[PDB]
Amino acid sequence: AQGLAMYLQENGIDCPKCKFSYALARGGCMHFHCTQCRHQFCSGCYNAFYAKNKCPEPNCRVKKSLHGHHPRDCLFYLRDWTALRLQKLLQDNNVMFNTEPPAGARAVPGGGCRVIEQKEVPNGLRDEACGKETPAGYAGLCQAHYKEYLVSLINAHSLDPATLYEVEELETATERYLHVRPQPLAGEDPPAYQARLLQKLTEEVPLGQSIPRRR
Amino acid sequence: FRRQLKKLDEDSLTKQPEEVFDVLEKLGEGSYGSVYKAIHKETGQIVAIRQVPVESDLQEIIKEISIMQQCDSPHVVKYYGSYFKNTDLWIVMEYCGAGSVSDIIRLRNKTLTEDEIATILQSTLKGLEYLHFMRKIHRDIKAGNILLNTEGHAKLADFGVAGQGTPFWMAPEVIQEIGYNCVADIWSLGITAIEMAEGKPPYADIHPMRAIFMIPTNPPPTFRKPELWSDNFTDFVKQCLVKSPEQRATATQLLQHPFVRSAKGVSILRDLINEAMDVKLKRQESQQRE
Ligand SMILES: [Zn+2]
Ligand SMILES: [Zn+2]
Ligand SMILES: [Zn+2]
Ligand SMILES: [Zn+2]
Repeated sequence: AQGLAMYLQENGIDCPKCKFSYALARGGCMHFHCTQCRHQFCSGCYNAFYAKNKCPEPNCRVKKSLHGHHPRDCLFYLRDWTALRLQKLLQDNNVMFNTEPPAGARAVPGGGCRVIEQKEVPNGLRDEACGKETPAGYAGLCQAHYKEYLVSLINAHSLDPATLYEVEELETATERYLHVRPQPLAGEDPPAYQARLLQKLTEEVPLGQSIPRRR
Repeated sequence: FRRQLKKLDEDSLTKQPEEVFDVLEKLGEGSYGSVYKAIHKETGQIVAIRQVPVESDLQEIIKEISIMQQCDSPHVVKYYGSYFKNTDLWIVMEYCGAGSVSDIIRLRNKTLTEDEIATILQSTLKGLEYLHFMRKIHRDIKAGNILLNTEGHAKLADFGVAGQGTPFWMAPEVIQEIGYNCVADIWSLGITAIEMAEGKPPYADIHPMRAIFMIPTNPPPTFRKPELWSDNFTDFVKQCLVKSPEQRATATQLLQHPFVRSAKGVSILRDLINEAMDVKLKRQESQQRE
């Protein structure tokens, strides 16, 4: 308490369909079923989790099974980035972040991550502290929640992860959001091709317009 | 023998030691302080002596005492005096034989019925009407702060002290720290009504660091299984649990609400009070070695 875990839970998770606040961090499943209105959505980007053959979105390659549509800067993807690469995007856009816990935090020396999590217990739900290992330099959070803390900063300032994408990442991104064969042009070059792919994606596919960014 | 004591009997009332009361039993070794039953020898009345051994904020206790001293109503636990014996301060106050409502529910392992709630809540609402009329706020309304004497009369005790904990009973405007007034007790009253009917407040199973954020920005709570309760009960809870304090109903208005206005006499609590105090008696026979 009184640590970055409070920062995580302040913003927490709010259902998009009904304005219901949960003081719960993002992790685990990330396709969230609202208990108040049964809405399926992604806790990261707040997109509807169209599950089985119901997706209205065109070119749904993944309509057969549970799937959702996520922007590139959703935590659904950035969770897989390393802590180091996330810090690079933050530094490259000059956004400060914690590596030491904030001064008010007095972490429990036996305790680990103090983010509060709902764990399924017999005949109900019980809130328990995350309690996973808190590495040095992760600002007193565990690996999973420290990355989530960084991603919130990245989402807060609407930073574009595509500014770090490789050629393959841009080819992967090009077919996912623009529905095209991204193979290179004859007469072109690998470096101009990266800047070319980056230019259209930044100009044509916006960042997540429903990600909680605090105005 | 007592020949020595009889020579000492030529003393005035000022000279009298703290033998004025006769301690009988430790009713409950509460964390706030060990609390003992006692009888005043001269009046024959039964009092409760709360020993304060802890070096707690004695201002926090004196503030509780000064609030108690300012109240004269049968709906509020009375205060009789204080004395120092051994190394600790002892506080003499009104005796409520059944205990707090929370322990009544706990001892019987039983939730309170609707009619039992309406009676207990009618008495407390008369207590809130008295305090709000004096421009006072209880600040800690909950089942464990509503005592019942052996007769069956609810009484407010253990006033919340204005700071300079658990949020489940706190009103939205009071947790947000935006300033609050008398109707804050009405919110906690409504939560207490749910606590009496189903054994726990809403958000009880939720962690405090979580509940602090959800309560201000979420719809007012309701019954977990709202098909088990009368319209008057649900409407009364609805009218207690209004987030806008200016819109929230006052203690006077609630006393005319159909759920409270038709409350039965104290005689309905008779059976449950006998049940709870019998579990207390057996509880004391097992802790003693003989
Ligand atoms: Zn919802
Ligand atoms: Zn997402
Ligand atoms: Zn789809
Ligand atoms: Zn954690």
